[PDB]
Amino acid sequence: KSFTVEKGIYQTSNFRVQPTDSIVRFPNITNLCPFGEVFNATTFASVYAW
Amino acid sequence: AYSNNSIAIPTNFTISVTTEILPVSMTKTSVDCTMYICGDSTECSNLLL
Ligand SMILES: *[C@@H]1O[C@H](CO)[C@@H](O)[C@H](O)[C@H]1NC(C)=O
Ligand SMILES: *[C@@H]1O[C@H](CO)[C@@H](O)[C@H](O)[C@H]1NC(C)=O
Ligand SMILES: *[C@@H]1O[C@H](CO)[C@@H](O)[C@H](O)[C@H]1NC(C)=O
Repeated sequence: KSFTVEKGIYQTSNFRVQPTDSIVRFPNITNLCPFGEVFNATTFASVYAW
Repeated sequence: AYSNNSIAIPTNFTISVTTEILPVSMTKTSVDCTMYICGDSTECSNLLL
């Protein structure tokens, strides 16, 4: 944290190899969850018998 | 056996060698400020700033 460095040997850190690629790996499931079927039911339940 | 006119004078001697151990130095260590706390995370490094 200075613009000038004295003579000696200094321990540095984080030599700035910053990543530039982002990858994603997900399973092979492709079918969509039946949210419409669940939400489209004629009757849901009673609260005491959920 | 103390007395006011009695003395004891040694006749022989022994040559003894003893040992003394004294620590002089310990291990020198260094710690990374960022990689210990927020290891490999730009968001956490920004917060640590
Ligand atoms: C419920 O399902 C029927 C037939 O599958 C469909 O005609 C109806 O539009 C659905 N209801 C809603 C709110 O999407
Ligand atoms: C001390 O020395 C005197 C002689 O000067 C002697 O009479 C006396 O007994 C000695 N003391 C003891 C405790 O022996
Ligand atoms: C001193 O001790 C050594 C070892 O036991 C022995 O050989 C020697 O004779 C002794 N000297 C005297 C004067 O008693």
